[PDB]
Amino acid sequence: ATITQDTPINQIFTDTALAEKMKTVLGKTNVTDTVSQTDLDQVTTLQADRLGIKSIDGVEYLNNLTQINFSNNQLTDITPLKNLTKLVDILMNNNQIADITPLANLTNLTGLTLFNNQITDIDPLKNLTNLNRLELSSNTISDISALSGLTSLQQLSFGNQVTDLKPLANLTTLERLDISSNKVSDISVLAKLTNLESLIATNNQISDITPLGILTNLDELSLNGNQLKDIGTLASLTNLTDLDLANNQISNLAPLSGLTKLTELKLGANQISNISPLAGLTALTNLELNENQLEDISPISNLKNLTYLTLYFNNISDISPVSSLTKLQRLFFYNNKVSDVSSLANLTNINWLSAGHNQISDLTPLANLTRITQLGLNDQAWTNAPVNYKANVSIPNTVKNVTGALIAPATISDGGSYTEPDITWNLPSYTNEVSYTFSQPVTIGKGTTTFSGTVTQPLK
Amino acid sequence: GPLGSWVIPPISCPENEKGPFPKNLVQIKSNKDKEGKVFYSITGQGADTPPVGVFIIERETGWLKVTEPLDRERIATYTLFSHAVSSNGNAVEDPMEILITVTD
Ligand SMILES: [Ca+2]
Ligand SMILES: [Ca+2]
Ligand SMILES: [Cl-]
Ligand SMILES: [Cl-]
Ligand SMILES: [Cl-]
Repeated sequence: ATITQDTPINQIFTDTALAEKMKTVLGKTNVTDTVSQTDLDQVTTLQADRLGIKSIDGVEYLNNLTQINFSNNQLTDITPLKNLTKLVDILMNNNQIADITPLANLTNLTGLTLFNNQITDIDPLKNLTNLNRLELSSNTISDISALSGLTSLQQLSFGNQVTDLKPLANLTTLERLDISSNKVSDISVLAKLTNLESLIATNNQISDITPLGILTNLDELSLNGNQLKDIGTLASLTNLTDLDLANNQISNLAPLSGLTKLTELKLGANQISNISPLAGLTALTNLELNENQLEDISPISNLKNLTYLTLYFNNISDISPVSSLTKLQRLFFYNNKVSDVSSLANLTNINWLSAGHNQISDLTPLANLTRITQLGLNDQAWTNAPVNYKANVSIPNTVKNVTGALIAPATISDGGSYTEPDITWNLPSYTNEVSYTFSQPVTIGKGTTTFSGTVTQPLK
Repeated sequence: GPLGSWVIPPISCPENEKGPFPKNLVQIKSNKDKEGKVFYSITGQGADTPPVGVFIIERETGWLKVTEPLDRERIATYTLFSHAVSSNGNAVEDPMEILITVTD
């Protein structure tokens, strides 16, 4: 492809957006300005991402291009790439591309980014054997046999309908693999990828991770959202620093005890009741333990570097083990059984405090946590010890705001009444319990919430 | 208050990262997912205004991802908003402002 005499730019590049861009690249003032093949031959790279381009008609004339970025456009047909064989890097994510046949003879490509398109057939990739980076996630690929001869691949991502990973067997140069959101259950082929440093495989149907045993260069592993229980194999992976095992069925954490390089550990939504194995993981900065079976969290006090900790949806009554963790900035324990928050006064760096659906009655210990920017104290509940029935039974209100003032009840059951500090009833007949509610907006530092709850008072 | 049932860690991305892209940064979550499916989106410069799509979020999982290598000396910080909606289109949280800091 060569233009023969001087040609308007906007007769070479028919797409309106692309001709404007090329006018700039070629240093012309109007898109009707003339250029010759001389001029087009000088263009060796092109950053034309995010420009609303629908057609790349005309790029075939840019014979000397080595690097292009057409990502974030509206491309469908990419036929004009077919003979640009000096291309070494293509960035073309976030388009509407379905047919990549035009890439089949671009054998000098080392980088091809094609994620978030509508690709199903990657057969045209099979002879692109110099590829070291290939991104193909957010597509609808089911069959990766075309990848089997890409033995220089270092970084690789694909999706979203793949079951069979057998084609990866000879890709032993692989260092970083992302197979998230496919249909994968069998990762036995991954055993052959001994140079793997990072494996991201979230949201599959993996239950057997024994293939990971000899992948000892792994430093990042994500298996969020699979069907793991037995994680014994992980004790081999002593170079791990970032491990995500959330949304699984794990209970025994002993295999993690020696992974002392770990700085991030996600274990939310599992079956954990014993966190003694984590007590030696003192480099941890982020730990997620939400949606487990925890009561005794005393071994968390060892984790002095934590800045982010989740504990929401467990059965925790004693929060005081976190009170040692002075670097903490965000702490989440919604839906537990905590009443005494006094130990939290020691968390002087805290910015997010999420403590709804506990048994918190008294905010005074929190009063000096003025770095707070987000706060949650909604929907506390507790049941007082029984008191003796009397027709005129009365109890003190115990709900205290951060200022120390009692919060007047919002509602009181059975027509009862408040005169600070006492709630008083007038019961004609015996009743099994009475109750009251409170609801009070409050701000500590900059964080704002409604401190609310329901207090139940059983009567003897 | 604004916290609502958001659960979000601080977000930091080194510049000049290696692929494959898109790369997970953090998983944004609302605990409102305990009473029905929640669908996530983001807005702001770098998400839905220029430069569009540097940051994206997977609408069903809440995974916030970066789609390309960053350059701290070009733009060191981005301000995004996370949104959470029900199947029926209704907001189940107030938009949360998220700082993304680009590091060394
Ligand atoms: Ca959850
Ligand atoms: Ca830089
Ligand atoms: Cl350019
Ligand atoms: Cl989780
Ligand atoms: Cl909360």
